[PDB]
Amino acid sequence: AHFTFQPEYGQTQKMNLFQSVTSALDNSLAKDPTAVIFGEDVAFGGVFRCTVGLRDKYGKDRVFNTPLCEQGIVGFGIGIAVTGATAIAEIQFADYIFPAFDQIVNEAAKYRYRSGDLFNCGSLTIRSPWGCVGHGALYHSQSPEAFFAHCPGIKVVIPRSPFQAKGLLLSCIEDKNPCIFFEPKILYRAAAEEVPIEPYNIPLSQAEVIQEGSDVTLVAWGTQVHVIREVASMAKEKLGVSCEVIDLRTIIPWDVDTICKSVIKTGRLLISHEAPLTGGFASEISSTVQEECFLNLEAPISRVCGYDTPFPHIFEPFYIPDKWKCYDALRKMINY
Amino acid sequence: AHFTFQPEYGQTQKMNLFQSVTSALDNSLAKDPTAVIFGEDVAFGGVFRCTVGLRDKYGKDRVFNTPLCEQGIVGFGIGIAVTGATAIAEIQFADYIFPAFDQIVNEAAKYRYRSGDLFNCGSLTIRSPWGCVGHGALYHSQSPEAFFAHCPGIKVVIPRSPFQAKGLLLSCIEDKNPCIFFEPKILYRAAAEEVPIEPYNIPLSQAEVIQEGSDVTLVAWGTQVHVIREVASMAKEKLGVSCEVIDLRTIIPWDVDTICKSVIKTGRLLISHEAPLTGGFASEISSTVQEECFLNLEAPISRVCGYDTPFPHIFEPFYIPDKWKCYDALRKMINY
Amino acid sequence: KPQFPGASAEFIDKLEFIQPNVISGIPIYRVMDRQGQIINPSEDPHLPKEKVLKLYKSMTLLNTMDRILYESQRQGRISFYMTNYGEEGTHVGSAAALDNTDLVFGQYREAGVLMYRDYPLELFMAQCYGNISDLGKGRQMPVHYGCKERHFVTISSPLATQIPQAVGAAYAAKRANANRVVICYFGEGAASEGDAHAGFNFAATLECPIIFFCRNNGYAISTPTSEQYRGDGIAARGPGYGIMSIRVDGNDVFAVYNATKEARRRAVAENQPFLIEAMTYRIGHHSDDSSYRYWDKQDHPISRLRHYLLSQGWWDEEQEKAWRKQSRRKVMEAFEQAERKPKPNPNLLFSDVYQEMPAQLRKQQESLARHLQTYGEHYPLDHFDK
Amino acid sequence: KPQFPGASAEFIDKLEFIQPNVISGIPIYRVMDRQGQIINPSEDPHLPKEKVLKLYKSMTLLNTMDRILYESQRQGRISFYMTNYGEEGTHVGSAAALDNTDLVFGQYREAGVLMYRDYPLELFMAQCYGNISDLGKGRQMPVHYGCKERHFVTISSPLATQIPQAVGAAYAAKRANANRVVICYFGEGAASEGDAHAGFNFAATLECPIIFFCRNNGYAISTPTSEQYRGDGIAARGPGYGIMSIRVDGNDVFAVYNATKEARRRAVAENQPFLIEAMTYRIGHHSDDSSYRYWDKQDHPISRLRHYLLSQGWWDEEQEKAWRKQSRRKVMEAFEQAERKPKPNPNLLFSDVYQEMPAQLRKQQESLARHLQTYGEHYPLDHFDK
Ligand SMILES: Cc1ncc(C[n+]2csc(CCOP(=O)(O)OP(=O)(O)O)c2C)c(N)n1
Ligand SMILES: Cc1ncc(C[n+]2csc(CCOP(=O)(O)OP(=O)(O)O)c2C)c(N)n1
Ligand SMILES: [K+]
Ligand SMILES: [K+]
Ligand SMILES: [K+]
Ligand SMILES: [K+]
Ligand SMILES: [Mn+2]
Ligand SMILES: [Mn+2]
Repeated sequence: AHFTFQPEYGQTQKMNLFQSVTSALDNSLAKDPTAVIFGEDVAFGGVFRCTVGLRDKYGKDRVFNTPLCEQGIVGFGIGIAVTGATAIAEIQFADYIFPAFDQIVNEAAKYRYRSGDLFNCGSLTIRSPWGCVGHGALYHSQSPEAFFAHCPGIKVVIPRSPFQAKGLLLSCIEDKNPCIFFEPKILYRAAAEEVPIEPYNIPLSQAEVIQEGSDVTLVAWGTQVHVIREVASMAKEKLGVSCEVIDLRTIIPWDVDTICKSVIKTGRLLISHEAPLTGGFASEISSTVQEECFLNLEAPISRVCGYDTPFPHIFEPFYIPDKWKCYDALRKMINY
Repeated sequence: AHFTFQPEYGQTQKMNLFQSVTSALDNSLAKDPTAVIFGEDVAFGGVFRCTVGLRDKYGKDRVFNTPLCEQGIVGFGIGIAVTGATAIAEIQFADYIFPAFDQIVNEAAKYRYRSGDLFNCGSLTIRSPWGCVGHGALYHSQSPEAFFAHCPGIKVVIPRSPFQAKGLLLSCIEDKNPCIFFEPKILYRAAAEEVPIEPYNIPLSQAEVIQEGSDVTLVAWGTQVHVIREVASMAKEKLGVSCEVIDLRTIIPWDVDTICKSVIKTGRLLISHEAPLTGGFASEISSTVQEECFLNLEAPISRVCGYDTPFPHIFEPFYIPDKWKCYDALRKMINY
Repeated sequence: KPQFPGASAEFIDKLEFIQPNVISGIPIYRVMDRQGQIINPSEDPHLPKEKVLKLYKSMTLLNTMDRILYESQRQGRISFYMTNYGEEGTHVGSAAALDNTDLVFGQYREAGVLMYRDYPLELFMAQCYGNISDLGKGRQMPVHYGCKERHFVTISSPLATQIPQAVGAAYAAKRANANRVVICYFGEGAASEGDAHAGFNFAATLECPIIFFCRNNGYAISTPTSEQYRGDGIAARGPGYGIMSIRVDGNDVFAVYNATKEARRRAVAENQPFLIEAMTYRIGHHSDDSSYRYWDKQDHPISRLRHYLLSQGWWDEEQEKAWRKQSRRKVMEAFEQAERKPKPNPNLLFSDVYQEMPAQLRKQQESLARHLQTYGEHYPLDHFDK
Repeated sequence: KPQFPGASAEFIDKLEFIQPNVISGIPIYRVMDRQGQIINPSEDPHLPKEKVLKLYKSMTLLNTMDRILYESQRQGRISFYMTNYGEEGTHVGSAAALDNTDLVFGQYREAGVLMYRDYPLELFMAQCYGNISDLGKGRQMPVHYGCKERHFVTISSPLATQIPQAVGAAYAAKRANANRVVICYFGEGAASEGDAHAGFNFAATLECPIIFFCRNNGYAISTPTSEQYRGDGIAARGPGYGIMSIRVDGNDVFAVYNATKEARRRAVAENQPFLIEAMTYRIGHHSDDSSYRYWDKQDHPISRLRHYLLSQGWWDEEQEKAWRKQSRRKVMEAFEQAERKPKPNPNLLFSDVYQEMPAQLRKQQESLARHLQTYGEHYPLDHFDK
């Protein structure tokens, strides 16, 4: 495709991203008797196979299909969580999460605050396939994280691999706040990796420096992390530039300290994401970094993002912020 | 309240903000036979009186009530616009626009693009009361502009006064793109000003420098413009600081040139808005300004915004980015 | 024979469109007339005297509180208020038929349910005033009540959002097998929202023990029902979702009680939803000068219940006078105490956004503290706790 | 007598819940049997030979195109595809009853409506291939057809969004007084969305000339209708909104035609909505390996229409053979031509976002141009126009 995937807790087994999600869900229903999983077509295993075998193993009352209605799926999930039961809702494609926007933003995110903590829906998690897939076009490709980033009260988490996905998803399911977990669908079947069979957690609101560097900081999340990892390689080989590569992982609340600490050292920052530039989450990272590291910034922070248009079908190769686009902006920034 | 309002086209008449909206709507139905106005409770004049007398003057088939359903109001409006008729939909409070988020973002904004321009809903305008009102709490106070700013295909426009409101609203109604017009409700009855009786237009995507300055640039929109205008006065009197005050007016597509040109001259920027800091539109302005004026920035750009919490009832006086908060940040920035 | 999986039906060989029956809609169940007389003995619930007096006193105490808080708003002492005029019987009648632990979701006109569940006058007032005693910590606009102890989920302004939520809570109750029902209140206007279609359908397909209680008072702010829908009210929508439905006289506490009692009994036993549409009339303003538009001197829930009491020898003029005096006293004591309490600590504007407080949110809270240290004289610090 | 503004009804003195009639639902209107025989003479539409042959040829040409494009996808030549197997009669039958200028909104299974309206094979192919001849400029996934000339509004992926939109277009048509109707197609799964509740209710209260056409094929991807709803299908929901409704045998082009013709006639004259639920069976996969689960050898729309033709002496085996050969030829000619055309100019990724192109968007377009000047070898430039 446009990226290449590459890369303590006991026995592990090779798993691709969708299998690691199933493993996280299986571990959750096994240790939490109240947990249920529901949404469109989850009973037979899901359109991306993330729930295969779970209904047979745990029961039709715990893994079941709902009517085709996203606002209902989320309102229903909030209600289960209000009683304290773990509710793991699925939205079939992140592009179809909008009908539930009011239930997410006006209700789920504000549930605890507005009640003085008399009620909450902390045990709610909404998972949904996310990101481009080569030919998904307008409604099978979206990255909606920036729409949710402007909403206090919810957490938005995005993994970059099977190992990261299972650990971050278990943390979302167990976190006491409503969580939206976006699963990069292009990775569902792309390259497996070793994943612990038993449950483990990866912390939320913690970015991960996957490669140390001293000349510039590169930040991304999801599949785009693989793109910047490659860009780091291109910079080192073609320019003798040392790149510090960081996977943000949690969109909100985000790990401001890790990013600033990195930029204070390198003095340069390039942020990249598939979502459109304007109002994208890179603008929040850039603003914040400028405010905390003004003294250390040796050049303007660059944002290499999708263009300010809907996501196209036939033009996708020209739309995405690929390694060449990131590389070029990095080159110009390094030459600043 | 927390602000003070103060401030060619023929005969004018004193009008407060709600009257100027009625005047713009009246001018529109008079010159455009296809135009209709609809939404919850608009027939008797509206809960904020913006449609008083329009049904009697133009007919029940042109100014009418819809069932209580925001997703239907917008989908219905899109449909009228698809036939080329002017559709002016009302959403009762901006806080209740979310049920229509999918129709706005997945449909209205993408209608022309996705059809290769075979179909469009350019003649659609959605108007809605917006902003704090002193005691509106969580659902009668919101400023949702940043959620919409991340969506290519729609325009988001916010006025600061009766004169600005009528001119910007007529431009929205006549613009060939779906527009969301947010009316600062705290201004509906607050201080009138002279407004032309006949139609006139104020351009979209054009910020307005309402006061020239040379030491720092202050940017805001809606009621917050009055707050920074006062902050400018406080800075001049208490610090001998010359402030350039700019009303952004159009959130997207925004007037990047005017802001950068101003910052290139002053070398300093403070952006302020009632909406929460994280993911707020100030982060987009700040990012962009940093990218275009890195060489001219003498200090980190500051954002004085509402806190990252839902909008509270009894604590509102402590939540809003008032003149003192903006002043203090300006002081610190000037002393940088 | 038709073999289609989507429906069970016979073939028909003549073209016939199905016509809605609106002129002669689902009949309105009534137990007592406007004179408080039991119309059909077999339908008398024969509720004990103590319980009927509690229904009466709850709804008159609510009415006394309404009058006082409504005036308080008019004076700008509280920022907002919504009365329960004409809705008193739908609320006490249905609340009396529930078990104390049945979970209630609703919106703006359910205060009577809390009153019946003995919610303290002091807490109704604390929330409207947003003072230190408010467990909601003064964050929401007035009348957005909530009580964990009395299983009354916190009300929120966005209409109908509580409907699919109530369904989820009912599904979870089914699974916990606690023999509990969930009741969800909403008006006929809110029923036009997409979330109502979501909740009704999910409740039927997921077999949930829930009672949907629609208060149809003929208006949603200024909109008459003729502009809200064209079918036979909300009751007629229930069967289309496979939901057992009924329409009752909302000004008749006994009709409301009987319908709710029976719905609760079957919903919990059969894990199936029930829809009750209570016909009433919004006597008071929406919140708004109602005068876009009889039920106070000819058909009022309180008046009918009062006549019933008299016919049993359970009430009289002197008891009426003493109770009006005592309830007024009780309400004014809570009111004055509420007005005098300070508001909560401004720091509470930052907690509960998430369960824990994110570091970046703490930094905003520290930012305020620093701001107040320097500019405090420009803020109402003396009115707030600490 | 009940005086409530929300409904028109009598009082009832006995507690009776209204039970849904699902086991014996609204009957299925049928005109011809599985052997293509007219069951009831008074219902025969007696359509002229030329028109019936056009119904037949349109639906077999659609089937030929489906087979070919389905295989093309399997080979990865096109990125996505959705067939119309078993839906051919609902589409040609209803399209034949409309006036050429009636506006159509739908989704994924309405290609037959475009085919009946003579949409060119070349344009169906251009959209699936996203080549230079696509008026949609290759921006949407395959089968997201649209034609301004044939009044077929561009299809979008989000289910049910076109429902309240179709209602708005119908309201505008009412006002323009052009004696036009709007028809809106959707499946039984999409009917669970909140937007369906929105459109149905608005169409009735705002008195709109629209036909809601629900294709109920028993499944929404892997979900059987038993998990989609519990009422008597979608037809039974119409009366609750005050909408004239009917259920028809979707594998019977004449039942579909008669119901649509009559709905169009009354909708345009009375400015009132009509709901037609066509019972069918999704024979092909959703898009997905259907094999979560007879209608091809015992009850297929094409087969029934073919038997009808034979009984009139309007078709025979030789004509069948020649047509299968000619349609295959026509489809393969369009297919090969479509595959050989280049894709549109990459610059078209930037136009039509807004009518005009914002300066900041132009800057992004210039940014790409510069990028390609330098890194062009890493992009498929030779496959795209200019
Ligand atoms: C989603 C949403 N839209 C609009 C409003 C504004 N609003 C508050 S009450 C109301 C009328 C509701 O009428 P109904 O449901 O019949 O209840 P009633 O007030 O008659 O008891 C409206 C439109 C809201 N609170 N939420
Ligand atoms: C809002 C939304 N949610 C989910 C989907 C994914 N999806 C595409 S088709 C489909 C099934 C629709 O079933 P139905 O409406 O009955 O039509 P059929 O495919 O049977 O013709 C689903 C869930 C979508 N396109 N849009
Ligand atoms: K959670
Ligand atoms: K417009
Ligand atoms: K609510
Ligand atoms: K659609
Ligand atoms: Mn009402
Ligand atoms: Mn279907």
